[PDB]
Amino acid sequence: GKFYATFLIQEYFRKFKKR
Amino acid sequence: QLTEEQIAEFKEAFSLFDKDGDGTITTKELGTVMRSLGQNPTEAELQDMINEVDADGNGTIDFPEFLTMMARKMKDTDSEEEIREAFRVFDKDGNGYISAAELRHVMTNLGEKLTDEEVDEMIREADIDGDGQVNYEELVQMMT
Ligand SMILES: [Ca+2]
Ligand SMILES: [Ca+2]
Ligand SMILES: [Ca+2]
Ligand SMILES: [Ca+2]
Repeated sequence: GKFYATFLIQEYFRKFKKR
Repeated sequence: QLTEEQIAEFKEAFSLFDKDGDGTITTKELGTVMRSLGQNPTEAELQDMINEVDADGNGTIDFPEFLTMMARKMKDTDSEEEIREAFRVFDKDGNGYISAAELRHVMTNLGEKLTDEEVDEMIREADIDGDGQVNYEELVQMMT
């Protein structure tokens, strides 16, 4: 649903910030 | 099963929806955030989104209910169906591409504090074919 997609997007931003 | 970091990342998602920071997600708050994410759900579509997760029935989602649904969806939803749903949030005009402008809107919407340059860098890293934008397959390769 829409709740888990939102987690996935915040993780994508997280993973990038570590680089 | 669930580290403290995974729990705090699930809280980061919960907090985006609970804009007043009172431990509860109401329809009004679910409606507001869904509209900022491009979507525009029905008034019925908002009360049964709230409903499918509100397990004790007080008409509202607390973090234990939220954490219970996220742990189940993480175990149930397939890795490919996962990203398809996220892609559709990014691809706000449904043309099959995520442009830098579309990614920028989600970044600002989710309270991220990135530079216009950094968003461009994000697109650069997933762009495999060099057209300056991100298609579905490019998104899955970065997200996994
Ligand atoms: Ca609230
Ligand atoms: Ca509740
Ligand atoms: Ca698009
Ligand atoms: Ca591309």
